[PDB]
Amino acid sequence: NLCPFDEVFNATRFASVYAWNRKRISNCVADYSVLYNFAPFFAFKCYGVSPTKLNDLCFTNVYADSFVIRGNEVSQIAPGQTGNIADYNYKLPDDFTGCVIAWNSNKLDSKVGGNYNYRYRLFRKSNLKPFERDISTEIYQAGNKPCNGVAGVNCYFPLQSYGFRPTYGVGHQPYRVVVLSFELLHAPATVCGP
Amino acid sequence: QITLKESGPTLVKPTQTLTLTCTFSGFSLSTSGVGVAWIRQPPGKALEWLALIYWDNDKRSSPSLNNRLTITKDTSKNQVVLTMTNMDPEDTATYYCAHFFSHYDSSNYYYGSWFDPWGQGTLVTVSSASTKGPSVFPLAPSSKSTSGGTAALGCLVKDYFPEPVTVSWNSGALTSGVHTFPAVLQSSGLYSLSSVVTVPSSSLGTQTYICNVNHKPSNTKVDKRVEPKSC
Amino acid sequence: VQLVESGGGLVQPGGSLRLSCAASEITVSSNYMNWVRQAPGKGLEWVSVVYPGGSTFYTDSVKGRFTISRDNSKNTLYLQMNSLRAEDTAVYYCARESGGFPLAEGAFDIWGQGTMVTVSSASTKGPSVFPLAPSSKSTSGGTAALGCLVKDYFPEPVTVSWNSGALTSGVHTFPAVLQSSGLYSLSSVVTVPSSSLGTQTYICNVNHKPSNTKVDKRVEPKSC
Amino acid sequence: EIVLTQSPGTLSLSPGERATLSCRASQSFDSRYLGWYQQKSGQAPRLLIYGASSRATGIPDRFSGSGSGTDFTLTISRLEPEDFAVYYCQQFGDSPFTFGQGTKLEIKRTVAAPSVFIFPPSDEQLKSGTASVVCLLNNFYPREAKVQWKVDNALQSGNSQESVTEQDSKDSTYSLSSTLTLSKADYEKHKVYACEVTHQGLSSPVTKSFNRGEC
Amino acid sequence: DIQMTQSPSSLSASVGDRVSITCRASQSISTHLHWYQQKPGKAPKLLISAASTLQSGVPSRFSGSGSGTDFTLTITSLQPEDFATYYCQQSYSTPRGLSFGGGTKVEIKRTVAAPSVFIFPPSDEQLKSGTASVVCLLNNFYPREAKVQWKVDNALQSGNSQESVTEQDSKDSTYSLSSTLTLSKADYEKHKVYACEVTHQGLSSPVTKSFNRGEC
Ligand SMILES: *[C@@H]1O[C@H](CO)[C@@H](O)[C@H](O)[C@H]1NC(C)=O
Repeated sequence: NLCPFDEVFNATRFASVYAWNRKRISNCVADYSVLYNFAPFFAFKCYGVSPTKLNDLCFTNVYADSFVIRGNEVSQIAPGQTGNIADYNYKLPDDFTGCVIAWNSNKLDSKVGGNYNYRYRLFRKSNLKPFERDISTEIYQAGNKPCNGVAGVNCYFPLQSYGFRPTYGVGHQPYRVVVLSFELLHAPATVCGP
Repeated sequence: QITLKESGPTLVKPTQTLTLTCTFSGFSLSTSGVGVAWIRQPPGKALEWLALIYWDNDKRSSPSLNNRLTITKDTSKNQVVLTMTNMDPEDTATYYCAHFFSHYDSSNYYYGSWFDPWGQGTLVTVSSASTKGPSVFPLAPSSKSTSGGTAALGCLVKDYFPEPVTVSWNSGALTSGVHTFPAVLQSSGLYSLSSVVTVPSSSLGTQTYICNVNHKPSNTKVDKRVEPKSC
Repeated sequence: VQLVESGGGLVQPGGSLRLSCAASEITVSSNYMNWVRQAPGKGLEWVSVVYPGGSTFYTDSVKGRFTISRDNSKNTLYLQMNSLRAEDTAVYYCARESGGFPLAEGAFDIWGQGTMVTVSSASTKGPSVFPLAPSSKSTSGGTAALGCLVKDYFPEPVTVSWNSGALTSGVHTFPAVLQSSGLYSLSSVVTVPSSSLGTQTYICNVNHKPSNTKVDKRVEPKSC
Repeated sequence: EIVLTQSPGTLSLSPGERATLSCRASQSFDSRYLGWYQQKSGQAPRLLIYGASSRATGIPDRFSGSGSGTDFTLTISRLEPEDFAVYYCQQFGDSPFTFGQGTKLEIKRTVAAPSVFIFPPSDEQLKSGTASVVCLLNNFYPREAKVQWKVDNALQSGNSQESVTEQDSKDSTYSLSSTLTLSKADYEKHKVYACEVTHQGLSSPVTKSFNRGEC
Repeated sequence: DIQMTQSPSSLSASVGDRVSITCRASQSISTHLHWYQQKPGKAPKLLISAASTLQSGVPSRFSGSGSGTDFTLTITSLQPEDFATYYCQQSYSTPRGLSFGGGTKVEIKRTVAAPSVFIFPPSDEQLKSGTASVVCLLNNFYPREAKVQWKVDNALQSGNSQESVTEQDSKDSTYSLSSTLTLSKADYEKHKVYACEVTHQGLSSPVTKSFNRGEC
């Protein structure tokens, strides 16, 4: 009864960072060996657990967040980070446990004319709470006059699309990011290693 | 090695809609980076990209023609269907379906992309006039004695629709110098061409001249006699 | 959209100052707000940014000693500069980032007029006024020039007039240059015909407002 | 929209020598967005070079590409008799993806004069209510030629059609047929029907005519 | 650390002709480049967004093109009020890396002209306190390029000259220039003759203007 990490790390279509995808992993044996067995993963990185100790402990209520961001925005997926996606798209808590798997996906998430399926939030009056999602596509009012739902000046659409193209440099090429969260809790531990 | 073949209605009436089906073998619309493109070439003009559908059902169309162009895919039957509405007489062309692919190498570097194998191509026309058998008028060598044994004689196949007409001179026993000029769209949206053969004036009355002209859409099989006409 | 500046002046090195940007028709807290400085004679340089959510970023030169803030109550943006050094003498602009009708993301579409900040120990004082007479020649093509040299003053600007504004044609004031001693000087020259050298007495008036110097000096050729 | 202009419009080079083709883009895009395709006489175009410098699979080393900014070139070092076709540069920079106008590579030869012959309509075509007379110019090089029709030595314009054939497979010359279509009110209202031909292989234009009544 | 350069540093253009200015990045920046226009004594104004998008309210004569590492701003009919300084700014590197370009200056082009070259001595009044200023004045010269050198009894005076240049006038569109040497009393009192040599495109040969300390 292996955990469905293959679907998470092998899905054809990831989610946009403003509407990042959430999956609950529980009641299954998880072999994190396959995760590291992926050669191309450019960021197998984390803070509060040793990478070799993943298979040596049993957790409960594992969470997987999948999305796609720029190359230079990967550094914002970390505790205590400020930026665009960290403040308005995906806020990791300061006391985060679990960790982040980022790999280049220019071969898949990029089109010659530009891939406009991936999007991020640019405007928000206040920062996101940790692990909070916002999908409200309401005309952002950056000014006094209420335009009442029509775009224009001082009224902008809060979501902007990445123009992923295959000739972009490393830093603006698409990157697939999966954040695993190991939330220990007072319950029978479910997700154990081999 | 991969192949692509187009099929559909090669005789499309004006201000109506056509549907073209490209069946491809050697690949499937499931590999990442693989797409099917539709391109068209007007007769005597350069190519023009029409549409492009990807493996993940992402479709791109020319902005000047995206308002009347729909592209769909069937991975199970390995087919791509292009539907184009609101036809005009200038939309007559030859349509190709082509395989579109890119080349990354172990680091996603994108060493370019291309339109690799193109289909054989379907010549689609947009016109109102229906089929019509060609009218054959023999074209007579002029009144010359020898002129160094240089002459030409032919037959003119005019007022026929649609393309094409196949002309054979003496059933393959006269192919030396047979010029079959490309047919010209007449002013009434109709077709007319000349088929001539270069022959010596020293064999005028002893060598037989025939032109078997054939047109399947009108089922015209005419074996026209060409003979010298004097004054 | 209006962004009205305030708070400029002159300070000793190692001092401090506060710049204010009062916006209208837009909300300072709801927009990306930047401070961008431009040195006199050089190009634009981005200094600081504050996000709609309150996140702040600074360029490397002003890390630590510069801070940016906002006041929601009266919709203002504030820049507190501390430990000011001589490299901070510039014009500072309050700009709104990622706006405009086509939504120019990453671009500044609305700008303030900017305040002037000077950082020098020049010890504000008054300009000396020196006359300059042309060569002692009769006509030489009917071209002579007389000038007023304005020397050793801080800070800018200064007003130079000829005959208290009675002469305005052919007058060329040159931009003041920063002396190695921390003072400023310029020359204001004017070309007149030699035949008018005698019949037209000339006087150069220099009004340096911050030092309150009102100096009028006669301008006549010399005897060699 | 990105517009790609090829140069030269036409190009003729006998086998053995160097072929150079240029493609200039209106805008500036990455050099990896431009490819070169070759289309032969009545054939589907086939990929020749992708990425402006990466030769396609199976293409011989005689084809090379060099690109920079808004200037791209295709070089053919050894060009064989089977290497004469139309060459298109196309881009994948911005939608819509656009091709070039093309460049026809031509088989060079010595200059030859076109035989000019005239054929009248048949009696059936004197019966159909519309009579066409065809003027043929054969065995000439280069492709450039001009023909003018004259009804009773009066210039004709807008009442004739043209059709030039492709290069022959053995003699590399060209052939052309131009038809003049009239009615009976025009065919029996005059006497003289003439073609005057101006060709590079002819020092002077040649006027050649026939009369319906005499024959 | 995205170095951003502009070509040319300054160009002179007429009214109504097409002008193109280029911006080059040290590395490809996709289309994250914006074109601003700034008139003297004023704040910059955003002209072109995303290197290709005209802003609302900007006249259609301004156009932008390019991508990657090369970008161009093109003006079709350069109106008399289009003479300003144009900056290209990138928004690609990082929230702490919005570097600006050097800037391109556009000014009116006219015919060449020769300046009046005058020499102004250190007057006795300013000399009485040991602070002597000597002036070489160039009047009404076009174009802006000029060379000025200081001469004392065939000796070369370098390293202490100050240059003050006026921007193009709205009447004649020429330039004015002043070169000033400041010296203490005996750094002038001992020497004998002081000259200024000038070189301009509108002048066939350099001109020397010399005056004697002793005579006046
Ligand atoms: C991911 O999916 C592809 C295609 O379905 C498959 O070839 C590959 O083996 C999968 N990855 C792993 C780790 O099994």
